[PDB]
Amino acid sequence: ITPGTNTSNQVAVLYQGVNCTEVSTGSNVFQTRAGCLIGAEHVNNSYECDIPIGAGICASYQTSQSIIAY
Amino acid sequence: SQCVNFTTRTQLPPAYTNSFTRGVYYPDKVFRSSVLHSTQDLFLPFFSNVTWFHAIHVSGGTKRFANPVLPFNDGVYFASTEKSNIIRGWIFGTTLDSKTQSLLIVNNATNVVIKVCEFQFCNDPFLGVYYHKNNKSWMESEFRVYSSANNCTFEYVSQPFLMDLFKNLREFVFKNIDGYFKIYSKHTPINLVRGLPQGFSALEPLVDLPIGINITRFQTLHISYLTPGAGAAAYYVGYLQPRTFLLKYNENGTITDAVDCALDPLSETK
Amino acid sequence: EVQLVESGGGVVQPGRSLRLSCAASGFTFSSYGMHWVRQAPGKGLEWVAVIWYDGSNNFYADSVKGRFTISRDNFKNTLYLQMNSLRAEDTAVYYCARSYCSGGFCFGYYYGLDVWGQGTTVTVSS
Amino acid sequence: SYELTQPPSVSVAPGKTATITCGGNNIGTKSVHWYQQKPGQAPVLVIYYNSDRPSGIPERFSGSNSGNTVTLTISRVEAGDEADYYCQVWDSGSDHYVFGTGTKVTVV
Ligand SMILES: *[C@@H]1O[C@H](CO)[C@@H](O)[C@H](O)[C@H]1NC(C)=O
Ligand SMILES: *[C@@H]1O[C@H](CO)[C@@H](O)[C@H](O)[C@H]1NC(C)=O
Ligand SMILES: *[C@@H]1O[C@H](CO)[C@@H](O)[C@H](O)[C@H]1NC(C)=O
Ligand SMILES: *[C@@H]1O[C@H](CO)[C@@H](O)[C@H](O)[C@H]1NC(C)=O
Ligand SMILES: *[C@@H]1O[C@H](CO)[C@@H](O)[C@H](O)[C@H]1NC(C)=O
Ligand SMILES: *[C@@H]1O[C@H](CO)[C@@H](O)[C@H](O)[C@H]1NC(C)=O
Repeated sequence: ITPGTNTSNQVAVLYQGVNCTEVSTGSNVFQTRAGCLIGAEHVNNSYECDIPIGAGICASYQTSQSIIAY
Repeated sequence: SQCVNFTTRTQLPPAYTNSFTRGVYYPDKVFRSSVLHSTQDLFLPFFSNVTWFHAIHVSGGTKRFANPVLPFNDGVYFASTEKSNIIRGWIFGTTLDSKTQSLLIVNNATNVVIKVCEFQFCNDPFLGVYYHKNNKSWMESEFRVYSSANNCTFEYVSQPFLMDLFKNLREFVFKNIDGYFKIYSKHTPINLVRGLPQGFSALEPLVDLPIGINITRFQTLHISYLTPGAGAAAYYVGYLQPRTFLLKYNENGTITDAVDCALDPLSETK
Repeated sequence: EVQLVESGGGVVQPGRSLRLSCAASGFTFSSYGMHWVRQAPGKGLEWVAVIWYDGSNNFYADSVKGRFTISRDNFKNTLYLQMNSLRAEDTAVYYCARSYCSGGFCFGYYYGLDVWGQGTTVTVSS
Repeated sequence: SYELTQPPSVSVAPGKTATITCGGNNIGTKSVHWYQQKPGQAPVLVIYYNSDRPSGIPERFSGSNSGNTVTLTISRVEAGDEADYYCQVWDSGSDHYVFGTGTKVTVV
């Protein structure tokens, strides 16, 4: 999961259909129904889907900007 | 010849820096214009650990600082930052004694010499110059690198020239594959005062020699300025790895930029 | 008081040996490389051997290689020359001389033999 | 071995100058020293580093080394300058200090 390289070089990684224990590995782990998401800060707010991750989970790049999952 | 002996032998501690994005070279000699081309070869990975040392070329004062023997691994990116040409060459081999063949690439003032022989190298390979006051010029007159050289398998002497005895950055890539020792080189005038400069510069193919020997270690050769009686040269070593690189050729064929695919997920997506 | 005093010369038959000496005083002996230069009667100067300031390096002449040995004692300020298998062509006056060593190097680009000894006579005759 | 050539004899009138030629192979790349030896005593360094005089040698002596032309020069020649003169180099190509053949300088 990446915004445009024109925007940033920071990226998040999705391991599809795996548990967040068999897994580079930053301190932003988050277990989605689609797998394990690493490098995205889970957010309790709800916005429009920007980058689809799956199971209703999407990712954006927002503010000190960072990749957030919601 | 006859090796010069030094009673006090020491070597400066190694230091560490980062490769930034240097070491890129042209894998093939194919003219490519305004295109992205992908190739898997022995490349210096971006932001790779680099070990750097100093080549002390003056004594001012009876301590001999010796260059260390470094591993070769799968190939080496060797860079030098100096004003005058202090770094003169290297020796490559496995045992670096008379038991095995050894490659010697040296650059004396006249021409470049490349010889593959059963060398019995000196403990302290020496290249010495003295200043000719009546001619206002430096003349190198000491060359004591090996005590014996028998059963040679390679020799090459380039045409004579006159080497001049604002820093200069001289980059080389050495790759020992399929009996060929391939060397790529690049020279740029750098303005930095300390450390390896950050930037991108594609190394062009210098020459590939069919030496057909095994190389696991190497050592650097420098020049010694004999004075009657502080700005020493600095060299940097990184190691190549089998990597897939995406090179960008402009309209004239120059590699303007590169992407290390396996560096990070962003580069993998690229 | 800078002076060099040779000794040990003598008259000898071919095959025999002889050890020459050169006592130095008045200067820093361990800062100079020491030479031997012989002069056959009526003939020119011939360089014999050199030893560097700390005795770590020594170079010999082709005519004496394998028969002559040079050495120095730095806590006694003395230069030595061991001469074995002497021949009639070794007959000469033997001089010792100093030359300044730059910084661990006694090649002889910047300095020459600035101080010579009186000499010692060696004759080899049957 | 490495050869150092000198003319065997040079004659000069008092007050004039004498030039002594040291002949060497690539001697323009070497550092030549000169020694004066009057009959009966040890030689004396008169020129080192091609052109430098020791502290006591008078300024009449001088050396050059330019264009494969190494030369000892003695202006205002006196009778006391009658001696043998040798050039000397360090030849790293053979690990030998080489002395020239010598030049006898008699004052006419
Ligand atoms: C990058 O995005 C900016 C908008 O912030 C745009 O002006 C620029 O043209 C974009 N870069 C490229 C190469 O299109
Ligand atoms: C992940 O593993 C833990 C312990 O191994 C388990 O309790 C949990 O149910 C697992 N979750 C998923 C989604 O596999
Ligand atoms: C989101 O809200 C839950 C409670 O509904 C809370 O436990 C959790 O820590 C919150 N997460 C963040 C990132 O605020
Ligand atoms: C470079 O190597 C040193 C030890 O050789 C290590 O401590 C350091 O973390 C390395 N740097 C990187 C970026 O891995
Ligand atoms: C060179 O090789 C030959 C045989 O190939 C061997 O007899 C000889 O001893 C070798 N040279 C030396 C110095 O050992
Ligand atoms: C190619 O070389 C020409 C020569 O002047 C230059 O004008 C042009 O900018 C170069 N191409 C690139 C991509 O720099």
